Amino acid sequence: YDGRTGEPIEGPIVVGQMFIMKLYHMVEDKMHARSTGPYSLITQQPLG
Amino acid sequence: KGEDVPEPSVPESFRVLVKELQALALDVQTLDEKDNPVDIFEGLASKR
Amino acid sequence: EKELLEEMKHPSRARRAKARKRLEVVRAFLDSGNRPEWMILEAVPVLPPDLRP
DNA sequence: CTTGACAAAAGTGTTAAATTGTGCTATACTGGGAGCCGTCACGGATGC
DNA sequence: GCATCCGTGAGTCGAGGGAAGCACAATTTAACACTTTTGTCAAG
Repeated sequence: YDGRTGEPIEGPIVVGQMFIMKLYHMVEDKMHARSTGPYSLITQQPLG
Repeated sequence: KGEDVPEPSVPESFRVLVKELQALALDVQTLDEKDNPVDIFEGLASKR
Repeated sequence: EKELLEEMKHPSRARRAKARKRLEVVRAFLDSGNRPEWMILEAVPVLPPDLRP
């Protein structure tokens, strides 16, 4: 059934129990932003 | 200050490139429409 | 350059190719205004220390 | 807007002390050592 | 005709990665009493 409408899904749906792992790759450790910051010694370009 | 950013200038990486090429004993010179040298170092590397 | 031009009329193809290569180098040096002996360093330039910090 | 001192922060000579640069040591000694293949494969150029 | 030499081989990101003395002469530095100038405070 559809929780938003209460009407059923027009076709039967494969529903079961499956084992799912939460991987080490998280957006918390991957989101990054910068306006200004450190610069390189020689080229004076921003670091990485 | 709420203004528009100014027109940019020569990158520092190009200045580093020119200085390294000079260190290789290569006379790299930036010229103008009339083939006269143009100082991209703001007079900071010209011996008086 | 004059000798290379004169040798450029040799019937042999390899001789003309060698003359052409040597003459291209000579023409480059003549037109550029560079001197050949400038290819040997008497004073070695030293990079500014901030580029070699 | 001024002198009329004066505590003090700064500048000025010498000196004793670390700190640093240089020479010298006399039995005889006399040509290095780390190398070491999945050697990377493949075009482009020179040149014998 | 082959032999040899040389330059080339994707991008962004993170993650951790990080024979030696000894003596002696010069030289430099630290320190130290002294003259300063440099601020101040006092009234005129």
